Amino acid sequence: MENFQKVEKIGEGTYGVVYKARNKLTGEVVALKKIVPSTAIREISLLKELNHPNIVKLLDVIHTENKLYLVFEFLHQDLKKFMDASALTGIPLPLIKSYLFQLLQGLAFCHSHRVLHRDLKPQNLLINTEGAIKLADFGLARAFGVPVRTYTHEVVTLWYRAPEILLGCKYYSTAVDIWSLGCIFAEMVTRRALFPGDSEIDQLFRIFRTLGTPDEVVWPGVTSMPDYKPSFPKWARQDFSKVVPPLDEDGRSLLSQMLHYDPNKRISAKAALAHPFFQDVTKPVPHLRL
Ligand SMILES: N#CSc1cnn2c(NCc3ccncc3)cc(-c3cccc(Cl)c3Cl)nc12
Repeated sequence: MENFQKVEKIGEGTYGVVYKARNKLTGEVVALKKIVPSTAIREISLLKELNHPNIVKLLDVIHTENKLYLVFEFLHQDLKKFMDASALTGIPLPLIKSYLFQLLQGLAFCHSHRVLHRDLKPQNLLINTEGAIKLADFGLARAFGVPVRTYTHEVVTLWYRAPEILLGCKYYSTAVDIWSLGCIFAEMVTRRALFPGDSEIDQLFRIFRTLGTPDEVVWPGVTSMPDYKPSFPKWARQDFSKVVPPLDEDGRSLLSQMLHYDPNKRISAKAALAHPFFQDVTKPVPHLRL
């Protein structure tokens, strides 16, 4: 750590404080995350090889005095702040489309290597002046797990959690990230969180109220999931036309596939990239005020 000079604290992550820092040597500006079980060391070490333009680069891993520091590429802003800043007029569709496309590219890459994010949310989607967007903290969940509360006791958001996780599925897979990204896509379009649950049951019920209570017809095997209860209220499904107006038919079709209840039926990142919604994708420059 003596090799770095802390510039400023940029936030409190799930596992620890996040700092903007400067390599006292190379002069490189980086993000320093303060987080050891050999299991974690090896898993994190594998992440250093998982490189892609839409994944925040993990530069180095520092284990000292039984402490763990992850050194990452630094990005100036996250999607949460950007969305808050674009609240008045909303993010232009072409930019939404570009961001979704890039994020799907990142997902396609990680998933192809059987690596899941598991905790996608606007806070960990980082952007730059060049119009790029990248997934941050990829793989840390499997490495350190996902706590209910952060090291600061802050509540970990459930808003983007897939239903199979909420229902107690132990071996969920890559489809969980597609669900999360679908929720984020909807949020960018509407300027409001899709399912802002404040408890596991409230999260589940919010999903049910919109997409309908899942049954054996739409999701074979659902009634057998660990946390499924026959006593769940039975709500009818809403038209996406009512959910994400005024997203066009192509966008609504794509969103519907990313939000399929059955994880096996949910669209993959790779297939999503081929959806007609991206026929006219471009790469606009966002207006960032740093
Ligand atoms: N970690 C890492 S690598 C990382 C690299 N940049 N970065 C940013 N940059 C955007 C930024 C935000 C505020 N001030 C300056 C820059 C935020 C977080 C982060 C901070 C808090 C929570 C979460 Cl979820 C994340 Cl992702 N992590 C990172």
